Formats: sequence, C-alpha cells, structure tokens
Amino acid sequence: STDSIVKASNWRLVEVGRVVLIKKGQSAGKLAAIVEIIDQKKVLIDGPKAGVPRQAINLGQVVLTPLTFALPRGARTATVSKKWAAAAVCEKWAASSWAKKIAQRERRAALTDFERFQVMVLRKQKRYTVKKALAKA
Amino acid sequence: VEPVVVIDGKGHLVGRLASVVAKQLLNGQKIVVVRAEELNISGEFFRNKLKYHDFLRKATAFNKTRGPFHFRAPSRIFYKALRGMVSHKTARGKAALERLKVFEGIPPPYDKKKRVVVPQALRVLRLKPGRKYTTLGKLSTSVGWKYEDVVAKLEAKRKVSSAEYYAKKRAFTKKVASANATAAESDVAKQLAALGY
Amino acid sequence: AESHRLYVKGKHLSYQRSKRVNNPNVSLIKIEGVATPQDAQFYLGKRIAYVYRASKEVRGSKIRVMWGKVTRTHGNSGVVRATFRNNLPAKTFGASVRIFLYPSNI
Amino acid sequence: TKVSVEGVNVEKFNVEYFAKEEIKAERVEDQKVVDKALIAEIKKTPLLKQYLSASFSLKNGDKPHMLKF
Amino acid sequence: AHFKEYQVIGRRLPTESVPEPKLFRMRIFASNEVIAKSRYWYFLQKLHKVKKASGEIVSINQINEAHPTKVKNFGVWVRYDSRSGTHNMYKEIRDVSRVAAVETLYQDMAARHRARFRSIHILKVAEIEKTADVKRQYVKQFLTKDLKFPLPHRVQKSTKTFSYKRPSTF
RNA sequence: GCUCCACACAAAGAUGGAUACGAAUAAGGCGUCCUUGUGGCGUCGCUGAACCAUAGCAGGCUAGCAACGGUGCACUUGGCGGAAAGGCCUUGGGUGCUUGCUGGCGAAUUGCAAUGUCAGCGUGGGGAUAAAUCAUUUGUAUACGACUUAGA
RNA sequence: AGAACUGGCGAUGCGGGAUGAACCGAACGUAGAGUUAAGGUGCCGGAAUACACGCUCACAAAAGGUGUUAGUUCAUCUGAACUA
Repeated sequence: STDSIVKASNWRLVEVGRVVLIKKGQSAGKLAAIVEIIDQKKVLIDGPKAGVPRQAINLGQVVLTPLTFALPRGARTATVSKKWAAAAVCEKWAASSWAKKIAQRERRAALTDFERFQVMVLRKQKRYTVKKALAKA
Repeated sequence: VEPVVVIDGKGHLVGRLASVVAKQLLNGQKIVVVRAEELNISGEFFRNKLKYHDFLRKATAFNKTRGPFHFRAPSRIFYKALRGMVSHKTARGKAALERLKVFEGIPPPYDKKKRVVVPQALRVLRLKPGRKYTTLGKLSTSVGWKYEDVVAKLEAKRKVSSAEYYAKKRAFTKKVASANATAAESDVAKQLAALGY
Repeated sequence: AESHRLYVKGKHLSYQRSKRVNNPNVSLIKIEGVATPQDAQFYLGKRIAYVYRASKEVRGSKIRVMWGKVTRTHGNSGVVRATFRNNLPAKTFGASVRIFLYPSNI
Repeated sequence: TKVSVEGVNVEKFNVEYFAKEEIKAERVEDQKVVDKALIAEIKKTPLLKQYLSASFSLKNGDKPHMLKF
Repeated sequence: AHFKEYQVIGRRLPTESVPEPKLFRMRIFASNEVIAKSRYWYFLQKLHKVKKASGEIVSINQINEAHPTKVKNFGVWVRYDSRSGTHNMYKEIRDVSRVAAVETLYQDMAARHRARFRSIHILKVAEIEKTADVKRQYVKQFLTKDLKFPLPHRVQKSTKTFSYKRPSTF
C-alpha cells in the first residue's frame, strides 16, 4: 500500500529501432523500422525485409506499433535486416491480435460470392449450436 | 445511413457541427441532435459572451416586435447558427429545417437509441490543447436561460438508469462472449476462421 | 429472401450549376458507399432509375420510373453526374435514386 | 465458380430452336435431358446444389465496387 | 516544389581575338532548368558587370544527392532584402539532403521573415561534419543521446462523417 | 361525439436491423487477482469494412433425422418508464414456422431489359347527445366592438 | 488649371468582383460533347473539413508591449543593445 499510485500511461514512443506500420504510400500497410530521428516530424525509416525502401517520412503518413527492438544509431539496410530477423519481429507482429485483424478484413475482402454463401450456412449452424447449448442455465 | 441519426452534441463545437448537420439536411438525412447543453465553442467565455451581447443590442427602432430577437436555451443558439447556413427563404430550406430536431438533454424515446458523433466537429480532436474554449450551457445560462439546474437533475436520473442497463447487458454478454469459446475449435469454427472470419 | 435489392442506393442532389445559372440537363448524384472517384469508375454507365408514386393509377400500377444513365465523375468526393431522359423534377433534391447494376462489364 | 459442362450436349439447339410464332413437349424433353447430366455433375461439390437454389441480393453495407464475384 | 540543384557554367562570350574567358561557375537551386539559367543570369549581372545578351551560358547539371540516406546537418548563409537592403543571415538545418534543407529554408522565409522567391539569394550551404559546431539550440536539441518522445497527442483523421466510437488519442 | 340512408378512399420521398454506460482524451474499457484499492495481473483500440440477421413461387406443396432450441401470432402473468412517459423487459400455455440435417413434386410461354410489385376512410341529408351562439337582461365594461351577471 | 501622348466608356452583351460607368477575364448565330481563362473548393453554392512547413487569438506609420518567434553584432558565464 505504501507503494505509490503514480501510473501509468505507457504509450508508443518514437525511438531508434521501432517498427512502424506505414499507412499510406507505396508501402501502405507494411512494416518498417525507424533508423534514426531527424526532428519533431521527419524521421528516416526502412526495412529491407518487407520491401519498403529507406526514405525520409513525415510522421503523418505512418503509425507507430507496440513492437520495437534494439538497434544502433544510424544503422543501415543490411544491418537493419540482420537485427530484424535477429529480433524475429515478423513472427512477433503476426502473432499479435492487431495483425490478425488486418489479415482478417484483408481476407474477408477476397471472399468469392459462393464462399460467402458457405459462410452464411455455417454461421447459421454454429449460431444454432451456441443458442441450443446456452440458455439451458 | 440510418433512417434517423441521433447525434450527440457533447464535446463538439458549434460552427463545425452546425455546417455538417446542415448539409446533411439538404441531402435529406433526418437528424435529432441531443444534449445541447454540452456543446462547446472556440474562444474563452468572455469573447463569446461579448459577441452574444453585441448581438443583444441589435434591435428595431420603430418597434421591437418584428425586429431582431434573442434566444437562450442552447438548442436555440445552435439552431440559430445552423439556420443561418440553410436557405430558409426558399421552400428548399423550409423543407429542410423541418428535418432537424434539436433538444436539450436526451428526452424519450431517444435515450434508448444509440447516439453517434461527428468526428470532424469534436473539440478534443480539432482544437489544439491548452487553448481556451467555452461550454454552451454556461453561456446560455448567463444570457438568461434558466433551466440548467433541471437538466442536470434529469441526466443524473438517466445516467443512473443508463448505468444499470449497460451493466446487465454487459453481464449477459459475458455468458455469450464466453459461451462461444466452447463452440470454438470445432470443425465449423475452423472453417469460418478459414473463410475469413 | 428478405432483401431483394439488386441496386445500390443513392441520393439526388442538385442540377449541375454555376454559382448562379443552373443547367438542369444533368442531375448530380451521390452514391452510397462510393467515397472516391476510382470507386466511381466502376459505376459509370449503369442505369439509374428514379422511382416514385402517382395517386392516379396509370398503366395499372401507381409506381412510376424515369430511367437514365450515369455519365462521368464529379468532384473528388465521388459525386457522379447522371443524365436522365426527362430531367429530374427539381422537386427532388435529396431524394433516393436507385442505381442498378447493368450494363455489366467487368 | 466454375462447374463441368463437358458431359453435356450443346448443338441440339440454336437461334431457330428459340424462334417462336402452353409448352411444346419437345422443349420440356430437352429440359430434362440437360437436367439429369448437369445436376449429376453439380452433386460433385458441397452445397453448390443449394447455392444455385437461393437467390442473390445485396445486403446492407455491401459495396459492389469492392466486391469480388 | 521539389527542388533540383544545377551546376551552371557560363563561358560568357569571348570578345574579338580574345579566347576562352574565365568560365564562371555557380550552384543554383531551382525547381527546373529555365529558372536556373534565369538566375545564373540574374545574379551574374550583379556579381560583376555583364549583361544577359552580352554573355552566354554553357554547362548545366542536376547534381544529385551525395548519400541520400545519411542524416546530415547543415548551415546556410542567406541574403534577402526587406524592407530595405538585406541582412546576411545564417541558419542550421537538419535534414536528409541538400535539397530538403534548401526547401525547408524557403518555406520558413515565407512563414515569418516575409520575403519572396525573387529576393532570397543562397550564398553558401555547408554540411556540419563533426557535431558540437552546432550552435542553434533547437537543432542540437535532437543531437542528444538516446532520444525519445511520444506522439504529441495523436490526431487521427477519420474519413467518414460518423463515428460511433467517441474516438481517443492513444 | 353516436345512430340511418344515398355514394367516395381503403377491409420533400421506405424495401434487412436507428445496433442505447458514463466520463477523460497528457487517457479509458474489458476479464481477472486479492484486502478493495487512485491497487496487481492480462488484454484491447490504431475503424461500423463492425455486429446481429440472411437459403425456400417475393419465397410453394410435401418425408423424415436429430434438439426442447430459435422464431411468429394471439391469449397472459409481473414489473419498470411521466423529460414528449405510449416504451421495454418479463411469466405462463396453445398456435405456425424452421435453413441445425437429409428428402421428394412445382416453376418455363412474362419468349434477350425497359419498378414490374408486395406503403376502418370522408362525403349530405335524416334521427338523437351535449352544447355554444344570436337574441334579452344586467353592470364591475364599453365608440363600435369586446367583456362580466341572470334568465329551467 | 490646362500641357501632350496613349488607351478604355460613349454604340456592349457573357464569367468573376457579396453590390458598381470605369477592376479581373472574355468577342455574341442555334445546338451537342470536351477543355480552360478570371475567381474559387466550411455551409449558404458547383469544387479537396486536401496534403506540407511554419506564424497568431482580429491613411493614421512615429511609436510603446517584465508580448511572441527568428536572427544581428559585442563579452563573460549567459548577458547587452538591437534587426526582422
């Protein structure tokens, strides 16, 4: 109890070695990481992994992510690659619930009509089971 | 996209919300604004009070009866700044300004319908923080609208009733939201996960 | 089924106009779900049908229609100019216009 | 969504078969002819029987410029 | 616009029985070629007595970036005239190229000091090769060790006219 | 307002669903821990593109397999809602539905598009009920008006 | 005051200028489709509640600001006077 209550508000922080999800550009939904910081707006992003070319960017175009790793000051392409897989951020990312969502609507987009009909009949059955089982107590 | 949107005023501004509500009227989407007291405006309470009074000193010399009027209940201030943006001379506007229904608070039966907001008129987003603003219900109380104390008394009623419902509902959901977990991992669930859900 | 709608819905807005002179040749249409021109490009050319009632039964049914096409995009937000055969009455600005799906070329 | 037509005859009819001037029992006959073989083909796919029974319609929020058929 | 930076070399015309003059060279920063040659005349009239027709122009180049992904620091000497004659100025600019700095400088000159594109004359731009030669505090503000800040109250732009979310910054 | 006869509508823009805490936004939900905290743990958000609902002649007629569901309608208990409450939940039977599963018969000829469907009611003249008015009287009113009494 | 030249109005519509003899474009047969000038794109109203970096809280001319941002030149360990 004598431990203080001051807390917490832990947010995402610009810093070297932070994977950012680029939301508009030729990337448009990929990952990169922050090599190094220019100023309150402009930064320098890249990863050779997901293909994003290394470039300046104005933070408007790009959303941070919970995920980061460790990385030198002003690293380079090859480096950021080696550290990248070294950190296994792709696994980590895709494991998350977030990336599950992006992948989700991505696929729901691709549903062929007939597929979508499958989805109808199934959800009818599954629904019916949950309703059966529930409301018995 | 609903037949009738029930829009919330809390945390919004006037000018921006006003414009939007307007144009949406001219395209024929019915609207019921609610909780007008809660509305906000740029500028400190001073500046706004001054502009309003400087609108209180505009009258007609021969007689006040058909000259500039003055309105108080925030619904009517909002309504004003909105109706200035519709052409109410023509039959277009007059047919629009009938599609708009403003309230103060949340009168029935709009409590029980889902309220929505307008993300481009919100104060929290628009105004830069650390910069003065004004709440409407205050201003309108200081221009003579008397009923503010009642409004609170009514919301402190609704909000209680509200909180009860929202409780039970959530509680109920815990069943279903947990129940689904047993219907998970089954074949059909495996598929519905493979078919994109 | 419950919902037989085969047609996107929409709103009629204005006639094309200058700031002063309107030009009631070509109605301007708002479409539900199209936010952007490259979404429009799909719709250009479908058949819009404005549908309403007449209390005097004409052909044996009181529901009447004007037809027409959808010609070209309008503005960046995805308004789309349509031209009917007999121009829309201007009684209806902001009334629900139906956009069918055919001619169908994909 | 494809199927197999290959086990079905074709040429038995063309524009003239549909030229015109109730039902002509011949027409019915051809109907059953293609009927059998074709349905028997369809039964090779799950639900694809029903999927030709039910109608099609846009549901709410559907955006035919985003759809893939 | 996007700037491009032109090496420019005048031969300005050799007089009778006089060969091959001194081939003046300048680095102009324009948004396209013709603007450059426009300037190179413009300044070169001033920098000593010549005239547009009297002279000539030879070489033109787009000098690309040296190493475009190296974050680099610069300082810049400006000559710009308002209301009266100029005051030669100096700044530092932290960016990813020469062009990006020059641009940002222009936008700034427009944002406060109020002198337009005719008036501004780049004197010299230089990269700061070591650190600690950086005087301006706002620049070396970012030169610290282990630098971190959050999104200053993230402003999301929703693309509809309705949200049901009561959205949050986060 | 009711009853009778004669005769007229019907026995500013729909087509799945308007889908409900509140409060901050330099922060909050949700689950959970334990003493009950201004607590611990997890986690979520970065769109409603969501969620439910959705098959059947515009949605027929018929066979069962499971399961005691879900759903309609009308009877029906009970309680809540007076900010415009006219809304919501709920209990109990019957009635129909079922697509959770598998059946069988029907559709054309509307001929290759030109929605092609599926939002008791006033008239005018009787009979009757209760009025109100003119008129008459009065005077607190008054130019006319208008107003106030009394007249079973 | 009349001095000169040189335009525009007088005989003249059309787009914009919130409105106008002097302003910005623009030559007037009737129509169809396209593209622009000028001016604009919160709503009234057709068109980006676009993107970007910044500044501020709405003829009087010299000014005052223990305003605000950026610079100029002098000297210590930040100061002074100024410029924008």
